[PDB]
Amino acid sequence: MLRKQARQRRDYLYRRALLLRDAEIAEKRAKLRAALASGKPLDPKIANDKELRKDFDYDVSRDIAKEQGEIDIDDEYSELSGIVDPRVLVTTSRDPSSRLMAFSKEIRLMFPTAIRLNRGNLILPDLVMSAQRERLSDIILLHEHRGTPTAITISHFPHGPTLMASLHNVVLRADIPKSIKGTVSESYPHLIFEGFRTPLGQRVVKILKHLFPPRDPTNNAKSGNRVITFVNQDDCIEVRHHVYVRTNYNSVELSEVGPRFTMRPFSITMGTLENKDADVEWHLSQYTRTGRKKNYF
Amino acid sequence: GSQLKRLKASLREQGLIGPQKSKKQKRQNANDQKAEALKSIREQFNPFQFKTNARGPKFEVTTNVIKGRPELSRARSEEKRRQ
Amino acid sequence: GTPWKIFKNTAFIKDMFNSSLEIAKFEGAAIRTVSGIRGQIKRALSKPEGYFRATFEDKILLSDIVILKAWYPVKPKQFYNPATNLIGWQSMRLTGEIRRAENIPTPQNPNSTYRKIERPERHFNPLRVPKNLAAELPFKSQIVQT
Amino acid sequence: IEELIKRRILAGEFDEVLRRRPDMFGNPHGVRRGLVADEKLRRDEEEIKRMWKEISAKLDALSSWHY
Amino acid sequence: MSSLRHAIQRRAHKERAQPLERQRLGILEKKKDYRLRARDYKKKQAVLKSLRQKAAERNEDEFYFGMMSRKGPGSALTRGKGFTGTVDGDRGNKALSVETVRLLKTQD
Amino acid sequence: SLLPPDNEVRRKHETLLLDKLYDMGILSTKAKLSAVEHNVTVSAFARRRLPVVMTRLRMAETVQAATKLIEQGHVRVGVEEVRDPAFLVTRNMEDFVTWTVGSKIKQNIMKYRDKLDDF
RNA sequence: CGCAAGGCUGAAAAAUUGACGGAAGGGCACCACCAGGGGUGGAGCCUGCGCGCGCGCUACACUGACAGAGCCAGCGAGUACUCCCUUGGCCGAGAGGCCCGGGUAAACUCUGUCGUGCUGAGGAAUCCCUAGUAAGCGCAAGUCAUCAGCUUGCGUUGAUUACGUCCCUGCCCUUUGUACACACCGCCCGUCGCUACUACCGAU
Repeated sequence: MLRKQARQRRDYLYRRALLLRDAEIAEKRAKLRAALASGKPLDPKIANDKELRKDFDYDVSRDIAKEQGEIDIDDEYSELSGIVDPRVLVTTSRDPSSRLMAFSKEIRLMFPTAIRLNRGNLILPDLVMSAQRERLSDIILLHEHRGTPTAITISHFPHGPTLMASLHNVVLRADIPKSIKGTVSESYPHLIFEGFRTPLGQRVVKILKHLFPPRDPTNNAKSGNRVITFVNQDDCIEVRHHVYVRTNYNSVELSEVGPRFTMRPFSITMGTLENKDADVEWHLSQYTRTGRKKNYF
Repeated sequence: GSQLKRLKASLREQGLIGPQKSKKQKRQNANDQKAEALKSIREQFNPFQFKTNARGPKFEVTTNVIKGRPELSRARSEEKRRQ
Repeated sequence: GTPWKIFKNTAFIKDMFNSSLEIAKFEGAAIRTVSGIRGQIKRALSKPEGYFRATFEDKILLSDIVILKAWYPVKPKQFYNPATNLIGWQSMRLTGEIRRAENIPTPQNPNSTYRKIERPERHFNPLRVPKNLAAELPFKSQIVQT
Repeated sequence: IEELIKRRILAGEFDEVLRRRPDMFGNPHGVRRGLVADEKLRRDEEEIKRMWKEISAKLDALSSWHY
Repeated sequence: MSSLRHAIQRRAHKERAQPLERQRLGILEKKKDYRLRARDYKKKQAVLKSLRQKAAERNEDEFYFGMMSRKGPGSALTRGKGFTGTVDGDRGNKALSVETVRLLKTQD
Repeated sequence: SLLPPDNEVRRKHETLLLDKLYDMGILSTKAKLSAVEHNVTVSAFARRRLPVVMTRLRMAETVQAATKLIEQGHVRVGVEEVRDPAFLVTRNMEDFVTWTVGSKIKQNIMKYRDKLDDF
């Protein structure tokens, strides 16, 4: 099986490089299709590239289908997007403290298809092996400072990306009294996102919203009573977990039930949790001259 | 009880969410408060506005719960840091 | 300052501050080595009073010196002679004349004077592959060491 | 953030990935499984359908029924 | 330009040195020495990363014929204390037959 | 390619053809009918045959050595041995083409890595 | 450059598809029952958060002390790593370097000497936990965010008790759909909205 996962990872990276080359070509093919239906004159290299003419007559249809959005991009999520329910486990670091254990239980309650596993003495390659063995969608680590969490590592499987993010301003579920809080309602939640426009922001939105089960589309606009919000300002994505009831047609009442984070992503690696040598995709560029002026996501 | 169910129970007691009453029911009500009630409901059902201890007091002493507003305190200290 | 203990990235710096108060004033600061490595003063240390933790780009060396480049405001002095030459006036002497008058030598630092450095040709150690990796890699790239 | 949640919930636009039917490709209308010129173009489409049946048979048999 | 500056513009800036109260620790690392260190360490990390990729993507069922004519690295268990992951290389000395040893010993 | 570009059966059979060929490992991508037009190749089928795919998987040193081996009957794929050197390994069986059970080749590999388990 | 760019004005709906429930029946949950375990909460240290609160760390004796003997790990290699600051003295015109003083495991096993002796294991409450899990033990590293009052790895020793149940506490879902054979089941319930029509009541 591990042979199969290695083979698929290598073939996916090779198809990525092939898509890079073919997109460098198909930037030039699309000018030919647009100049055809319009009549505006085009560049002579485009007009006299004969191999481009043969290949264009072959492969018109995929560009048009991409324009109509009928087809999806070669991605780690478009294979199993909304067909299966992506189950996810949360663990702590090696020696968990009691507050980190309660916090992991809080976010295991936040994701409705999550299970929590104790680390104990569980070597991290055996963790990745067991996850790929039981077909888990995603894995989550947590690192405490002293009873307060500081880092998540959202890792997708079998070979997807990881997002390593630092946490601040966290308030745990397990500090308010049980007379005021209660058992959190486990329902399939809606998700709202705000501020993401770049391709990197879209990548983060995808690898975040592919941790939640897909919702039934027949009456999703009206039913459902629990929403999870991710807003970003100056690339520190802040997340709350609300549960709401709609007292009218023109007013709603909120009630904050989950933890609050302002997680700031400091790495996204194209390669899973065990692969420290995986090719990075974005990391928090500090110690440069303008790494604090530039705003990603 | 859960947060959602307790909130719905409190609003049905407050009459803000109940079934669509008839004109006869509106007459009965106009024959026979909610502001302070609703402010208490929002204060009690958004409990992360203020830092609270779960254990309660360590030693019970009887004589005659919020323990600080971190958002309000941060806004006030930031205004002082401004000025 | 001067490095005290040097890990792969983070390094503790000793002879730069006198107290955790001063460090907590200069928290989040843009420290810099002589070699060109930027870095950041991050958090005061506790057990020796005055030392701190800095996160650098790459591994700094025990021979390095950490500097912090701040800008101190200077204001001139408000002296004003009028040069009433026809009446008589006191002319303030200069630095060299003051020193030649009251017999004080000009200050100099032997740390400061320019000298020539002797750089030996920097040779590095060879590659040192760990035992388990060198045992586990396939037959095509197994190292052969007699 | 509370106001943005209120705006979204009222004018409901959630970014939830919606459960797509698993066989939208081979079954576009999703019929129930129980009790129930353009001529030149249709002829060409029938020709390609026959060609694809034949070539898929050849390709499966060449792959030795691992497909 | 290059004729629009004086010789005092062109005058080189001197390089400071390690303070004399700290000369024992070695030479003061300036920018050029730092670049030497960065190139060396990045090169070694590059080769180590390529070896890690190779050891990960090793097929466990390979079969050359050097595997019939060499002595593989084994494990710590089999090789004992003198165990480096490298395969032992042939020093060129060999086992000598008795006749040739008689001839060499007659010459000796 | 000769159908009009907007035709539903053209799109469905294009995706079907590309998926079938990529799963059978002839092509390298699954997005270019042009790659079907001048990339599908008897050389591609030949390199998807068994001895060359085990050469790429480094079972043997050369393709001649691989053919000699699997004619001697050392190489199973899945659970059944294969004696024909023309078996076409697809991209799901490339992860399963291994040696046979009591092979002298398997013993020699184990003896090289000094992990020969005689049980 | 032009349009945008002229104030009956002065802060706090849709519905033939809608609103809210009730009764029954299921399923799930160490935020539930059940059996046990372990924390925190007692004393001291301190990061943190708002004098207080938790999180870790240390100490508190039968599970003892002392002395011998034997026997076990894994991840770790950047011409790189050092805990101080000083009394003296050597060689130093001067800046320094020397020399001497002061402030690859834990464990475990076996064998003996001695005998409980300020030399006392944590209330109410509340939280967590079901197999290489709890817990004990040390070694390494310090990886652009966080972390030395610590963080993350890695190995070692490794149990008790459930592994059923919806009875309590909750959460979800059925009472519409989504598939056809055998086989079974047999019109769940309330208060209103909206719509069509019918006539009625009283002002203009």
